[PDB]
Amino acid sequence: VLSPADKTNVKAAWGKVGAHAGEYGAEALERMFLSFPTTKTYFPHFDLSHGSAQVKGHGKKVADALTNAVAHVDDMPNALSALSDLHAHKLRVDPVNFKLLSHCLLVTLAAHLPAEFTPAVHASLDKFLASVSTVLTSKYR
Amino acid sequence: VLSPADKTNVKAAWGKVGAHAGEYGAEALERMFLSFPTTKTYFPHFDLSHGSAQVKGHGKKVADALTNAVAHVDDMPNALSALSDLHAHKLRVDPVNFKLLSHCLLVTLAAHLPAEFTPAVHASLDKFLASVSTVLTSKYR
Amino acid sequence: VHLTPKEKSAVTALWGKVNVDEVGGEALGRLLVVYPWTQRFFESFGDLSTPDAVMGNPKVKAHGKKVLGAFSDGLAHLDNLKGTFATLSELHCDKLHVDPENFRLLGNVLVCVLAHHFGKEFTPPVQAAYQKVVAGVANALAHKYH
Amino acid sequence: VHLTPKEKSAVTALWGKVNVDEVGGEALGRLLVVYPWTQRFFESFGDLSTPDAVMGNPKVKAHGKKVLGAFSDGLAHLDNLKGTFATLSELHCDKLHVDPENFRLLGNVLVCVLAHHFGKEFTPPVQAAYQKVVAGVANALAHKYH
Ligand code: HEM
Ligand code: HEM
Ligand code: HEM
Ligand code: HEM
Repeated sequence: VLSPADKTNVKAAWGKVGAHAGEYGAEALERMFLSFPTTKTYFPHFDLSHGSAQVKGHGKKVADALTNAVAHVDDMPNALSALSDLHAHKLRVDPVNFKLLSHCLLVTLAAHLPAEFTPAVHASLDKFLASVSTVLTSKYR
Repeated sequence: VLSPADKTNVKAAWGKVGAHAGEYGAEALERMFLSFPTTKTYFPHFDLSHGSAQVKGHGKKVADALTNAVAHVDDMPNALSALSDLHAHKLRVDPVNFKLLSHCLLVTLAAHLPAEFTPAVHASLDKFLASVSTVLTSKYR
Repeated sequence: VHLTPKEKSAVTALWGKVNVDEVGGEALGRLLVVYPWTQRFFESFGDLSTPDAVMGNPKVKAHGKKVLGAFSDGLAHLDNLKGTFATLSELHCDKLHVDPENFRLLGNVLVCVLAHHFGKEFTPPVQAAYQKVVAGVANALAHKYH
Repeated sequence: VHLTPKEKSAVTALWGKVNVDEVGGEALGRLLVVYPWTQRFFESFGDLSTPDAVMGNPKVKAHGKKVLGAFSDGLAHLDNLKGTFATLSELHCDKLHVDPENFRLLGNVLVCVLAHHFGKEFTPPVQAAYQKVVAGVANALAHKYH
């Protein structure tokens, strides 16, 4: 469960991302594809090379979904229900892969927001991304 | 999320356990200790040998907690809140270990209830134990 | 992986009783039912819409027989699992890109199927020996990731 | 594990800039804060009640320096990580019984600490090279379980 301090920390850290939201999402995806090449197979219709407009556009979608989760942090199963259906049913994304993308999002935030990425905020962000991941893997049937 | 069919399947399978509830819980613990010896370190005040009265008594506690979860399957975070505090805060049980005990509970049920352990019911029981595990690991702070 | 002689005995004795035409398909079918994301790798197998459809699918039974054959092969080479699974490692890791966590899952599903078939005969010490085996197989199949 | 020459270059170049007195403690401290069950193994370290308490704890900083030393040692022996970590494997697996998933977690926390310290210099390809390294180290430390 996310504590009051966790929600405060996540809101503050994500608040600093700003107009870079889409950019950081794209960077996290690139980090994931390079570090964990098994994840690439979900995107055969994507060119995954650096500077790919498709990865850039998809990073904005990922960031917008995370922003929605932050904005509705007390109601995340409902807020992310459509995305949960998509990832579990249609796409059949292996649950392990959410841990991989979550780690790459943490790395991306650490690389860009050194003042925000304190040990406490690192912990809050990890719990938040794990909570998001729990919702997105909740619909395997 | 547990579907209506999942809840029906779990209730039916667990209904067949009966007066063997405590016994099967003790057997699952023994299976876990022998198969995954890292888990033994949580119980230094226990004699973990076969026929141990302490493992027998603890198996009944595990079974009673699972029975409580079945009986309150739509309200499991609340029903298991005290047990979540215990396992995460006080005992600091590694989240990996819940996957190990859940697997050993499935093996125990498979070994005792061949008619009940259909592929569909196996799936429902796995989702149920994963849900229980999610609640019991929800309180790391 | 190192099994004691008692464990080796327990493992080999039970395996001789295994129905090699059916147990692999039951394990692969249950993997597909219990962990539905694994169906992503078996689109060409046809009807996987229900558990009954999966378990009765002739391609699932046929492919399961090959999987079980590989486990049998590993049981005969417990001291060289890496060499035994080299080609399958290249297939599952380099060609298919299956996350290795799923190797662990299929092994544990196999252990459930053995428990289902053998009942009280699948004692806790027999299980513990089989857990060593399926862990060894998973690690060997994952070698190309290491 | 096999790094390309470009990856080896990227890894060694960054590691030379690492503050070896601090980075290990930051990684171990963050492990204890982010994954609080790991505190179970460090009861003798005293005050771990708050993140500040953990990060400022002299025993955490001291033990972190030894951990980082072991990573440094692994970086010098990428082609023989098993031998390099044999004694530590026996300690962490046979004596301590730490679940090997936590070896993976500490490696990923280290990668986060490197990203924190180096910023844009910790590029996606540099990260990918470090992920190979920390995976190799975790697998080697886990050998006694295999
Ligand atoms: C923090 C976790 C994640 C978030 C917030 C997220 C968010 C999203 C969003 C917003 C979309 C677009 C939905 C739409 O356009 O209808 C999407 C699509 C998709 N996601 Fe994710 N996702 C996450 C994790 C993952 C992971 C781990 C994988 C696989 C490794 C994955 C694979 C995909 C794929 C393949 C698509 C479809 C792309 C396409 O066909 O254009 N997602 N995701
Ligand atoms: C299905 C998952 C689990 C259930 C339902 C469960 C249930 C319980 C219950 C009912 C108790 C007794 C509570 C009390 O007396 O106040 C307990 C205690 C305990 N549990 Fe679990 N547990 C689970 C998983 C685990 C795992 C995976 C571990 C470690 C590997 C673990 C380690 C312990 C320990 C060490 C105690 C305290 C024993 C003592 O000091 O007497 N539990 N659990
Ligand atoms: C211990 C674990 C496993 C063993 C022993 C195993 C064994 C095998 C064997 C013997 C084959 C046939 C290779 C051939 O025709 O020469 C095969 C093929 C295949 N496996 Fe597995 N497997 C395992 C895990 C998995 C998992 C977990 C997945 C996916 C979730 C998977 C996906 C596939 C696919 C898609 C093929 C067909 C490849 C092709 O025909 O080109 N395997 N495996
Ligand atoms: C890549 C992962 C790891 C590395 C490289 C590593 C390295 C080390 C080193 C160098 C030592 C000092 C050994 C000595 O004094 O000779 C040590 C001790 C220790 N480690 Fe780790 N470690 C890792 C993961 C872990 C984890 C995840 C835990 C627990 C969550 C852990 C628990 C301990 C404990 C309790 C000791 C003290 C043992 C003693 O003094 O008797 N280690 N480790």
